[PDB]
Amino acid sequence: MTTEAKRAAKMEKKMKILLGGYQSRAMGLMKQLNDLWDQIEQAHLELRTF
Amino acid sequence: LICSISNEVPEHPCVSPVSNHVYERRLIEKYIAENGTDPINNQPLSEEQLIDIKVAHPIRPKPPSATSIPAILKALQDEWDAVMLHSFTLRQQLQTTRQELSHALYQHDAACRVIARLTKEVTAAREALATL
Amino acid sequence: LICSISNEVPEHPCVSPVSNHVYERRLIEKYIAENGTDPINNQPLSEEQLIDIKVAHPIRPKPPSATSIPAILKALQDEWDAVMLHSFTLRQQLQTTRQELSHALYQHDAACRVIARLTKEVTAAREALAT
Amino acid sequence: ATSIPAILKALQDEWDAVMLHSFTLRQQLQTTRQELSHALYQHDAACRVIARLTKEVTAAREALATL
Amino acid sequence: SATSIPAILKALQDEWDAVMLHSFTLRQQLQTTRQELSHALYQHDAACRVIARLTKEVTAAREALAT
Amino acid sequence: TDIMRNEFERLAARQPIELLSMKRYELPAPSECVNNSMAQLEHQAVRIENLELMSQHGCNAWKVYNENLVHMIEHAQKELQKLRKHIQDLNWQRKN
Repeated sequence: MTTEAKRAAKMEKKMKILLGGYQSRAMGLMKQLNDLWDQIEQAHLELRTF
Repeated sequence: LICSISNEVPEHPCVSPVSNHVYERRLIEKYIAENGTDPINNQPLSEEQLIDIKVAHPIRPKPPSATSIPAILKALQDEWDAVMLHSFTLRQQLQTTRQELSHALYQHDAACRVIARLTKEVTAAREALATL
Repeated sequence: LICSISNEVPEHPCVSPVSNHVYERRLIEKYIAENGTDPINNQPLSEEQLIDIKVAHPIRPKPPSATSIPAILKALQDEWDAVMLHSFTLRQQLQTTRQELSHALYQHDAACRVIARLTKEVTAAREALAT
Repeated sequence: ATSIPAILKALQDEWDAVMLHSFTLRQQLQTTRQELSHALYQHDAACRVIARLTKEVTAAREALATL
Repeated sequence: SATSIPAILKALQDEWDAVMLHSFTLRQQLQTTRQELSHALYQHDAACRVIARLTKEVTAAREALAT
Repeated sequence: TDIMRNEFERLAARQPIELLSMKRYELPAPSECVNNSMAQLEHQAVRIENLELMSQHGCNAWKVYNENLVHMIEHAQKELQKLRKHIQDLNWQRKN
């Protein structure tokens, strides 16, 4: 628990510093994709309307 | 993300329905006009057989993340399937230690009967010689 | 890039040859066994008819706080919460839509009868000016 | 029965239905919205028929009345 | 079983909680069986040094008996 | 049209209550606990080995999956345009 979790916290905080930035980067992209998928349907719906 | 024919980032991806692989429309179109075939598997393919990449339909998706329920379930497989191999490292190493312990305790049990006889014989030789 | 059933980002996408649409293999395999036809186009489709499309192991990195503990407890719990509360909310969205459609049609009819009633009214009033 | 590996297999099998249910529920959701949209548009379109018709009918009255 | 689903959450929690200890208990036992094996190897090689001195006391006795 | 899964899922959503998970590992207490200790050790090992793979594994993939999400996004907005162009044409036609 001491040896491993100290390594884990070091591995985590080293990853977190590099990857919390890349998480934020990823999250935004995901959100954008989701939004787009939402506009896609309204345009398909309106296409089939018109 | 890539086109398999050129190696560029395709600006109009169209997926074929004979060898499942994302090709760039302008590149694959010329490949079909050369000969009606799929470049990878060399199976027959026409331009109408090729299909552009699309939004699914009406169900909204979200990007592939650690939260997502299916990605979280495939994660717990990795956890257990790795821990199952961790058990083999200790089951296999236990079968060597107990096998060396079995031969060690047998050599101990075969030897200590000879220590008991020499402690008898060397003291019996001292009991015999000192009396004379 | 997504699946056309669940709204996933598929790990092993497979395309059907009757209707060019990418589904995640597990979800399309389940539909064919339930009723052997394509979900979107309602065309005849079997498990052998499907064509797998290379994905080269879709990127899903394992979080920094990844252990057997959160993966068993916190992550797996959230996944069956998110499956449960979505499909229940999705079942709520179906019925509403149906009702809406019905009432829309109902309202629409009433206006048609007004127009038909006023189409006889107007032209005969204009005709009377001509006479 | 109370082991472990098949519990995850069972968790997959029940989710497999969850996805199949959400699909058929969404199809009818959007397919009904097309009827809703086409109706509301055509309703207010057919509504403008009346606005036009009413004012012409009205013009026929004062015309004939004053004549 | 028909089993309530909120309970199946706590089962999977308990089963991972159990397997974590069933993996732990099997590793500390491997370390102590190897540790107690190493204590036997010291006694094994220490005993065969003690036999060499006991053979000398027998060899010294066989010389004195001859005289 | 699902098995037992649908009964507990619909009941969980209707009642508005999520099934309780293992609230045990985090708290614990010093001075049964020989097992709980050995479970902790193994857990930590797994995390640390896993964490180490994840940083390096994560570092390698920390951005390789982000690139995939940009290829996925741009495809949706191309369809937004294709739909935009058809409908506009239709409207123009009607107007004319």
